[PDB]
Amino acid sequence: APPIMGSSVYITVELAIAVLAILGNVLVCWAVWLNSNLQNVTNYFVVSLAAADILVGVLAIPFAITISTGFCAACHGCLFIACFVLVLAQSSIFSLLAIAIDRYIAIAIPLRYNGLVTGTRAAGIIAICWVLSFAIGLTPMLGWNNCGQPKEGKAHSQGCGEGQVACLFEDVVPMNYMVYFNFFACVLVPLLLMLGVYLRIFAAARRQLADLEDNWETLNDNLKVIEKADNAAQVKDALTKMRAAALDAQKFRHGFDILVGQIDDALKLANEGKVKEAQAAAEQLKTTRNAYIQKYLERARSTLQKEVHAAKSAAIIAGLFALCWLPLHIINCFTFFCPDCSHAPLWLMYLAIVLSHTNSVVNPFIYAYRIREFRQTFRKIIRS
Ligand SMILES: CC(C)CCC[C@@H](C)[C@H]1CC[C@H]2[C@@H]3CC=C4C[C@@H](O)CC[C@]4(C)[C@H]3CC[C@]12C
Ligand SMILES: CC(C)CCC[C@@H](C)[C@H]1CC[C@H]2[C@@H]3CC=C4C[C@@H](O)CC[C@]4(C)[C@H]3CC[C@]12C
Ligand SMILES: CC(C)CCC[C@@H](C)[C@H]1CC[C@H]2[C@@H]3CC=C4C[C@@H](O)CC[C@]4(C)[C@H]3CC[C@]12C
Ligand SMILES: CCn1c(=O)c2c(nc(/C=C/c3ccc(O)c(OC)c3)n2C)n(CC)c1=O
Ligand SMILES: CCCCCCCC/C=C/CCCCCCCC(=O)O
Ligand SMILES: CCCCCCCC/C=C/CCCCCCCC(=O)O
Ligand SMILES: CCCCCCCC/C=C/CCCCCCCC(=O)O
Ligand SMILES: CCCCCCCC/C=C\CCCCCCCC(=O)O
Ligand SMILES: CCCCCCCC/C=C\CCCCCCCC(=O)O
Ligand SMILES: CCCCCCCC/C=C\CCCCCCCC(=O)O
Ligand SMILES: CCCCCCCC/C=C\CCCCCCCC(=O)O
Ligand code: NA
Repeated sequence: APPIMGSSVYITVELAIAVLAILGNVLVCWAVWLNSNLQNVTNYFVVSLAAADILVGVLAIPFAITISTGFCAACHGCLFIACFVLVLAQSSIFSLLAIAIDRYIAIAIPLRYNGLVTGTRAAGIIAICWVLSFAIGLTPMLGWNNCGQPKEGKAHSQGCGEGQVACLFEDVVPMNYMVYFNFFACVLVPLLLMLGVYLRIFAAARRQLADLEDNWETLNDNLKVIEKADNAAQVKDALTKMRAAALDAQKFRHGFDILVGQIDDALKLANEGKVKEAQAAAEQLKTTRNAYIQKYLERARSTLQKEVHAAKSAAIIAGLFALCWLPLHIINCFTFFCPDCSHAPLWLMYLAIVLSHTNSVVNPFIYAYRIREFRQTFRKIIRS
């Protein structure tokens, strides 16, 4: 069958993906530009991610369409159109890893996040990561390429000129570069690092949820212990456990000032052997607990849960990157590691290529379904 028929389907699908990648990610960038509630360090990496995806639509997809034709080209110019998508994929990987680390810093050390993670430092990191992405993605242009060994029969068959090759991805980009350097070192290792970071994020959240519930349970149990206490020493033991626990949750302010002060009141009576007076003073903690501590409780729990939700949203983005890019990388592994295996058929290569490009469509939908500030800003933009 004429190659232009299957090529037409592949090209049409690529162009449809390009249109969607541009539109959705321009909308992401416009939302962040317009909404100050979306202007934080996390979303600067989101914007860097959306910029890479815009460039997939504007440049990498036109480059991929071009390189599927095998047109005659100078080999190094062919290398650049082959490899520019690797720059954009690498930049996405750095942004995804930055977002994960950012969310880890926010949940592990929230008291120093604002002083540690600033807009100026984030912009500097983004710039450095773009430079590194060009270095990593265009490494074949530094000499790790197949231009020294052109396929002359294919070039002659296409009527190519002297110094030109039929411009095809696997003819110019070495597969050991793609498998060992690009896939294993530059993609697989950072994704596994991201997985580790997300594991620590969710473990940290669960531990802090446990601690909040243990501190809450300790407060209510020791009050009950005091009520059924007999000597002053038992009242003293329970209040001491409450006081240390009260200060531990103290790391709203008036409520803990009342709580500690009321614990100290009962402790002073307990040390004087006045059990009934200490027990009666301790019953007032219940008034403080209802009016302050429980509210100062579900708010921290609510905040942690919002952080879990935001961490899950970021993790879905990273996971969709892995799902969309892994088939093409896995095919490369088969090409490289199994020379006795027939090459993956051309329709599957096209499917794996277009799947990798669909990843540049999906992030705006994840933000729309999972982040209210984005969803609400999207709606206002579309209406206006
Ligand atoms: C900022 C944006 C708009 C710049 C876009 C520039 C792009 C389209 C340019 C820059 C370098 C160019 C390549 C440089 C060299 C060659 C080799 C030649 O034998 C065929 C064309 C080819 C393969 C060019 C294709 C077009 C190209 C990729
Ligand atoms: C969802 C993601 C993470 C995994 C997807 C796995 C895909 C990419 C795997 C599963 C089965 C695989 C195929 C199994 C057998 C062959 C025949 C061989 O001659 C060429 C490779 C080829 C054609 C493989 C290509 C890659 C393949 C299609
Ligand atoms: C997703 C993370 C955890 C792992 C990535 C999966 C990669 C590294 C694995 C999954 C399946 C593997 C392939 C399974 C089968 C074969 C055929 C054999 O003749 C050569 C190796 C080769 C081609 C393997 C190479 C590595 C491979 C592609
Ligand atoms: C992630 C980087 N990357 C790749 O690894 C890749 C690729 N394209 C191919 C193979 C194409 C092909 C193979 C055999 C053919 O006969 C053919 O005919 C046109 C085409 N690979 C391996 N691109 C898309 C340009 C790509 O972005
Ligand atoms: C903002 C615009 C960005 C670039 C627009 C689209 C880019 C298209 C990329 C160029 C591939 C086509 C050039 C190769 C064909 C001519 C070479 C030949 O005929 O031998
Ligand atoms: C081919 C290059 C390979 C080595 C790349 C070295 C990294 C390039 C660094 C320059 C980036 C310029 C921006 C520096 C400002 C960062 C300050 C900050 O972190 O806030
Ligand atoms: C992360 C998920 C990874 C999924 C890996 C899927 C690959 C498993 C299937 C491997 C079977 C490949 C064997 C095909 C040999 C071809 C025989 C031949 O053509 O001579
Ligand atoms: C030559 C290619 C250069 C153009 C790349 C195209 C993609 C860039 C997209 C725009 C970056 C968004 C900048 C402002 C968005 C939010 C950032 C902010 O205001 O804090
Ligand atoms: C905002 C602009 C974004 C890009 C617009 C341009 C769209 C270009 C579409 C595909 C370019 C394919 C070029 C065809 C390669 C030449 C084929 C050949 O010479 O044999
Ligand atoms: C937005 C500013 C961008 C600045 C220009 C970036 C493009 C660089 C242009 C030339 C270097 C391209 C490398 C491939 C062309 C030479 C290879 C060859 O012909 O054999
Ligand atoms: C192919 C990969 C090559 C990598 C080479 C290593 C170079 C990268 C080095 C790290 C960049 C850090 C930039 C810090 C300097 C300016 C920041 C500052 O003002 O404090
Ligand atoms: Na991306």
